Amino acid sequence: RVSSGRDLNCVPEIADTLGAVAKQGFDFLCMPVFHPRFKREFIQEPAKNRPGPQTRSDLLLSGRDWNTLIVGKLSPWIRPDSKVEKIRRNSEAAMLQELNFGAYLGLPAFLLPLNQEDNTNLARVLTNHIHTGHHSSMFWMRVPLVAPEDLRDDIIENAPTTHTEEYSGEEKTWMWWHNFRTLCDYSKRIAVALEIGADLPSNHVIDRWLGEPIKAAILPTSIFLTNKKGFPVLSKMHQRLIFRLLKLEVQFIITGTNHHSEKEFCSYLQYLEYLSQNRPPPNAYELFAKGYEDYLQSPLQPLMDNLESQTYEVFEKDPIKYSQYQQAIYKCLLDRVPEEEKDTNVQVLMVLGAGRGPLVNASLRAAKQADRRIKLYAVEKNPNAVVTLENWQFEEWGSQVTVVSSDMREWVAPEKADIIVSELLGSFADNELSPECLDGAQHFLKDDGVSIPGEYTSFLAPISSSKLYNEVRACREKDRDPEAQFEMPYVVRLHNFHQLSAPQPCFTFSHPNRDPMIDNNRYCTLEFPVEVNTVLHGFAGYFETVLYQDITLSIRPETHSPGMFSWFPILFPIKQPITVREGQTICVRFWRCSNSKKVWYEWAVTAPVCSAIHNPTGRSYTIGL
Amino acid sequence: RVSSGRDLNCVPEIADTLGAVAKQGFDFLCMPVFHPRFKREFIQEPAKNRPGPQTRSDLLLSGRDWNTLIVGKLSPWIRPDSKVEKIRRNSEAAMLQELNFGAYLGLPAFLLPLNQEDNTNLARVLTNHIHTGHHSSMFWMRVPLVAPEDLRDDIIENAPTTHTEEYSGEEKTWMWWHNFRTLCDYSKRIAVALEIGADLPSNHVIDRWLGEPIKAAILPTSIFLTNKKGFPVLSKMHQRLIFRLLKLEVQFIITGTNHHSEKEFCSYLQYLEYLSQNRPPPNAYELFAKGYEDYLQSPLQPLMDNLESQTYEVFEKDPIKYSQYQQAIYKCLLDRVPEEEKDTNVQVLMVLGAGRGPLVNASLRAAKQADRRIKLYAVEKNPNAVVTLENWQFEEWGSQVTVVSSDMREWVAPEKADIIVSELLGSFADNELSPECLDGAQHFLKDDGVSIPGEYTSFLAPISSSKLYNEVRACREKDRDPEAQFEMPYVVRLHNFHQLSAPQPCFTFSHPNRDPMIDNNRYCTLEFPVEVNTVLHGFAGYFETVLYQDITLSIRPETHSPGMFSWFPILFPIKQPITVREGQTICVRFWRCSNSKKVWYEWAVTAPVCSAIHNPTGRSYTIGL
Amino acid sequence: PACMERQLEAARYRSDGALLLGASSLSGRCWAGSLWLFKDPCAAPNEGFCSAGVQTEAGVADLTWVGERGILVASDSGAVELWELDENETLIVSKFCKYEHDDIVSTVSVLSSGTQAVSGSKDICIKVWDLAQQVVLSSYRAHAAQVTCVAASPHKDSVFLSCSEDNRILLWDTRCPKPASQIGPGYLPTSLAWHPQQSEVFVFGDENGTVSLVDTKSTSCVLSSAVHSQCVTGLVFSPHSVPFLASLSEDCSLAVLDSSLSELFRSQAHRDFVRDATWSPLNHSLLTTVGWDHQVVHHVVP
Ligand SMILES: CCN1CCN(CC(=O)[C@@H]2Cc3ccccc3CN2)C(=O)c2ccc(C(=O)N3CCC4(CC3)CC(OC)C4)cc21
Ligand SMILES: CCN1CCN(CC(=O)[C@@H]2Cc3ccccc3CN2)C(=O)c2ccc(C(=O)N3CCC4(CC3)CC(OC)C4)cc21
Ligand SMILES: C[S@@+](CC[C@H](N)C(=O)[O-])C[C@H]1O[C@@H](n2cnc3c(N)ncnc32)[C@H](O)[C@@H]1O
Ligand SMILES: C[S@@+](CC[C@H](N)C(=O)[O-])C[C@H]1O[C@@H](n2cnc3c(N)ncnc32)[C@H](O)[C@@H]1O
Repeated sequence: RVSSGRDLNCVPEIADTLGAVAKQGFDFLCMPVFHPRFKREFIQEPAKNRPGPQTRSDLLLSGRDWNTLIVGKLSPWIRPDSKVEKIRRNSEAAMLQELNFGAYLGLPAFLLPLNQEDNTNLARVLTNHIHTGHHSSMFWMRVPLVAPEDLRDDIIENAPTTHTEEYSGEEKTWMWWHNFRTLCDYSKRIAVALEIGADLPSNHVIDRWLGEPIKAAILPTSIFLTNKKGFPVLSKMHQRLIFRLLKLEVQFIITGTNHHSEKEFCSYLQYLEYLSQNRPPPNAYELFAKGYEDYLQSPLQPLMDNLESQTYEVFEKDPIKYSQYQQAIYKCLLDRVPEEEKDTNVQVLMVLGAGRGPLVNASLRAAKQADRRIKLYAVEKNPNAVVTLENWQFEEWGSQVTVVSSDMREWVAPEKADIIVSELLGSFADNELSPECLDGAQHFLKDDGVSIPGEYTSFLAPISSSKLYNEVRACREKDRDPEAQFEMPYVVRLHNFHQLSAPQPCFTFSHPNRDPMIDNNRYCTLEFPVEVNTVLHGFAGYFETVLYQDITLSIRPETHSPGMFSWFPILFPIKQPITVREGQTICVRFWRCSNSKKVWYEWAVTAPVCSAIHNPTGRSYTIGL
Repeated sequence: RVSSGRDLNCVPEIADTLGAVAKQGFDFLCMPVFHPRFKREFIQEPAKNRPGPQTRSDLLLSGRDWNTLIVGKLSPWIRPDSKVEKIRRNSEAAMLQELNFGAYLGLPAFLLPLNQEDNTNLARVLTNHIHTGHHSSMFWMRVPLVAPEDLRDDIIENAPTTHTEEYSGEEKTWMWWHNFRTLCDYSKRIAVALEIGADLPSNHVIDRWLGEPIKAAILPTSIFLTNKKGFPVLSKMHQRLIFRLLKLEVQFIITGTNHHSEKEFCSYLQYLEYLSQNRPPPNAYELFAKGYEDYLQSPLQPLMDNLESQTYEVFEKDPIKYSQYQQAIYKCLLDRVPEEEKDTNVQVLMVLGAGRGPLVNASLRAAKQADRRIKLYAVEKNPNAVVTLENWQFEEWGSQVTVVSSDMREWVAPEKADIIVSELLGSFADNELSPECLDGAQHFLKDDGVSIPGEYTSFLAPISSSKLYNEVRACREKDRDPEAQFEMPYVVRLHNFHQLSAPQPCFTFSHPNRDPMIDNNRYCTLEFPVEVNTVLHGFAGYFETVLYQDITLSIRPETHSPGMFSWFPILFPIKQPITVREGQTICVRFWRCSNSKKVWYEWAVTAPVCSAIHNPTGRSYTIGL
Repeated sequence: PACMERQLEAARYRSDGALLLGASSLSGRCWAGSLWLFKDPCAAPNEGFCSAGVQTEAGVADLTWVGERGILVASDSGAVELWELDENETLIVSKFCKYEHDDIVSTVSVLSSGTQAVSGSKDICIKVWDLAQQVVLSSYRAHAAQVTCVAASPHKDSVFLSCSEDNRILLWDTRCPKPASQIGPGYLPTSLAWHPQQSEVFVFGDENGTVSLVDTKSTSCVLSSAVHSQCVTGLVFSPHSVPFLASLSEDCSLAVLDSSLSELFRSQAHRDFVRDATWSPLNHSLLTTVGWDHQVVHHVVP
């Protein structure tokens, strides 16, 4: 199920009303805490002294009901941005009152509107409330998709609306929210409650509001159509939007009156549940990735740390990578040895980075498939996993398999190799010293050896994301650069965002590099046509690969390999939002710097604005050789 | 139940053995990871090259079994502090090996011995392992209560033991552990596994090892007596120790062979369960406090923050404070008005700090008890709770009760007061501006008014505690003094510690202060006779009170009021451990400084050593007026 | 009928000399509504002397007479309900309660004839009712924020006004294919009332205490005065052939205004929001005011 609560403005009896909504099946309730029409003056007598009380007693519910069910509302009359000075001051006082009483009761979230452009005083009062005392209410800043001044029926005979093309005149609302949020400084306690009007905006805009921390979509009962049986249903496109939001695990709210008087009111929530049940099933990948959305993970040190056994185990359940490796080895073995020599020509692999044994088992499976005789090695740096390889080699593999316990770069091989099944690809396809490690391993690969992968590429796509930017922003630690959390790649299942453009190839590696001058340093200039007003909070990275002639692995969303959870994306942040205007071209540059000891990536935006060269000299994130 | 696992040194088959222990009822198993007698040389050939494997394969259990059941052991031969240089270097290498393989497998804890004084190289290797890679094994540093060289039977005809009084010769073991821990820098990943030998040491020492992060008591099967029915039982004092440890939620381990051959081995664990069932029941207080042990909580700001409704609710379930307040008011009312005027003399209370109404309800209950007519006010700063008071006053209380919404210090009272039931006592009985607030409230208390409480005292007791010191030490935050976590009081249910002496009165307040010169600044010199070698990690505070002539409230452990959870203790840390030698006298000083704006406490130790004046000028913790 | 709720909202004199008190409870445990009929309004608001009264489900924002025994009530809930006074003038009976709006109902008013109604709720939509057949004939979503007021045209059955918090003032007609008619960047308007005699004059009171007097077909701000230092909550002309205009604001102050907006009377009788006033259908020198200080102070005006 997906949460859903009734928005009210008429609660004569708090207990009776909450009981009725609970029977109807809602989970929570959005109610006013001070009466809506109760205008309280805080400045001048004799109205300054209306004897109390001020509102419903705290005790009408238990702390548990207050905290888990209710969601407060900021009274309609409060307008902290009205021009009248008196109303400005009264509204400041009233809004502080209402927010503090909400926090006292404990409400788990508070509903504030954005119904005009001038919201600066509102943002100020709200941030001053966020910075006073220790409280945990979260603020849902209700903001409609299409403004009221553009939803209205054309009935004013003397001032008709400007119907002509108004591109960003259709986006004024997202800008309202963007200004409010930027004033309040991306506070992780401000989140949106996207109203859904009867007529949606274009596709690009509804891609906009994702990536924006939408915490509840507010569906009025004025948008529900009537079906022939007499019950509400939503048009195909509204269903499309509702499915997007359902993916985003929002909490839907049914505001408005009952417009289907024939049937009781629960039918609406019944319809939401119906749609949630019928939504297209999550795929194999998403099933694994659930519990991982927008959760930043510091990448691995490939050569400085030893992978612990949980990690190997969990990445040995991947359903595609090992099938692909077996198929690639099968094809390469067939290619290298014809049918007739299938008994005289013995092919020697050398799995580099054998781990706990999965590549070597797959290699033996492929040798049996292709009816060819092989002599495997297994170079495995991690001495622990050398333990597991020794156990396999004694028990099952037999003399067929050798096991070496040393760095591929340093081991001195007995006899040269024909194929070398190696799997040292990272989230970003070259940020785990696969190039360096295999470049040090090719001195023992014959003049016509085959290296699997034979190539691998990386991909950038500039993403916008409030949730992920504020995630990186809350990734600060004591004892380091106050701004180095913005200079290192984060492995993350990018979920709540807005890819602003198409990924483009960033760094292409191929093996072996029999180029006379081995150089692993890369420079790349990329232009991503941005075609909607938005912000740019980082560049996400992916990768494709070419194990053998045609067998491929990839995490790049358009060609993603099926159910491959062995790799998540990567997130290269940038130190500040880059407000981008539609039609421009975001230009980014990477240098893949590496010296005798270390490796690192340096990224900058050189248009439409310029950002500091991030991570210069690897002061924030260098992969230790 | 209390955890308990078998310590083994003979596991021929890992799966069979773990199955057998699980059937016997144990929860976990402490086993060697590399074979005990398998001496591996890491220096010189040809022994440097014994072909693998090295140990049991990683795969004999699943990551879950490895992680939840097993606990590793550091091989007996490893002696990283032997004098032979070769053995020192071999042991360094072997210990690193074993610890890294333990972390790779995932073990949830690792057992290391302390069987001699010279443990410096061991501490170094272990800290270097704690600072390499990201792992979460925790290290149990097995250390016996009484050393082997003092447990031995007197059978050496030529070198008999020195039986005479050897006071700290009986404490050599705790010093072994203390030196190890201090070298490894109180790391929160080093914890003790207190062996229990057949003969315990004195009472003071077994008070010593508490406060020391004992994580598992190791009971050999050599200490279990035999009962007439033929089953093991433990003497009365051993049961006393075992009950102490059970309180401390340790994990008991049954090491050794079965010495009761008549019965199967499970009888021992059956006996531990029997004792745990029979242990004296936790009291009313401890029942509430459970889930709160050694958990530091930053105290409240009394006048700068508004208490949220959860807090009032949870502190309105206290079973004793409100009974005491009702009784005190009853007695004072009787005292102030005789029987005959019970109808003409009307007494006006003024509950200062009325909260959500509990004191005022108790005051009305007491007025009915004592058959006297009263006119309550209720000053309540928190405007929210003014809301709840208004609701009561309209609904139930009626015109009998007034409600004022203003600071006691600032309100202008209509008519003077006779009694003033006020409850502004903090954890430490004067660190919440009760003196200041009531001193500003006495200008409206008649020349013979009664203030409840009429007095309240604070109490210090110097505690030693590794767990709580390391707690304060891990209370660091970004964006402040790297050493201010050691300068502020923490409200905490002090559990795992060792009060080194008796609490002594620190600051005595009485009300009203009709002294001609009101001065709330306090200076106090205290001497706490310390009579056992130990460390001093802070001064804990408590308090007693005198509501009326004899009705009292107190959290001071020796006279603790029954089931009063409204107050926990307080913990005044000090910036460093103060190694104290027995017989000395710990001398501490408090100044209660306060200026026109703020309040704060400044604490220092002036003997046996001198510590920095902590919190000078309230740079770390000042209570805002 | 236990007790009239603390907060008075609307009061309307009936033609025969009776008073109609609207009173909702805006504070306390229960936010409920209650109407009240007084045949001796001087005795109000003491419930013991009420010839009639009844509860509702929620609060009464504004109410109106429909004929002589009807009652138009706008709940906080958002449903307009019609309470036919019983013929004895002793009981008040609900006729319909149609949940039509999507949020608080803030105004109601009866067209000139007395057969249809208009309401405006913070769901920006304004509606039109048929009281005889009891459904909505027209649901125009014209404004762009909450509708702050409405005033039906005393003389033309198809004309009503309605100001908003989006600074629009609309003169309406039920006939035209496009009914709205924007008839003035100033201060937000907060109350409307048609002139009772020269039927094409209407006055909008703004958020800053300035009563205006605008001509529909001219729209030159004719005559305005900052009589109040806070929002003008209501304006109600007098029954005198040359009528005066009553001006009650959030300041807790009432004044009477002439054709030159020259102050006649200023009463601070109320110690909180003055919420609406009415003139005596018997004694034209007698005015009744109801406020949130629960007082009903009778004024003798010059
Ligand atoms: C730390 C975040 N971090 C690092 C791992 N890398 C980076 C990487 O380079 C790995 C490195 C590696 C090491 C040994 C061997 C193969 C590989 C392959 N490339 C990740 O990308 C990564 C991927 C997924 C997850 C993750 O959250 N899960 C793993 C997959 C599931 C969800 C939970 C489904 C399954 O439940 C049965 C477990 C978490 C991931
Ligand atoms: C923050 C740690 N902090 C502060 C509270 N102060 C300081 C204090 O001055 C209070 C202040 C106060 C305020 C309003 C009104 C009365 C009082 C009385 N003096 C505590 O000392 C304190 C005490 C207990 C706890 C705590 O952990 N719990 C509360 C008691 C239980 C366990 C959980 C049993 C019950 O479960 C039904 C809940 C937690 C406690
Ligand atoms: C990314 S993991 C994956 C390896 C394995 N094929 C698998 O599927 O899990 C790569 C493994 O190669 C080993 N390795 C990493 N760098 C190496 C190097 N430079 N030389 C030899 N082995 C290395 C490490 O033990 C690591 O476990
Ligand atoms: C420690 S709480 C306990 C009060 C209440 N008697 C109870 O049992 O919970 C003290 C209360 O007094 C109020 N208070 C604190 N300081 C005050 C002051 N200086 N003047 C008036 N009221 C105060 C606060 O609202 C706070 O809720």
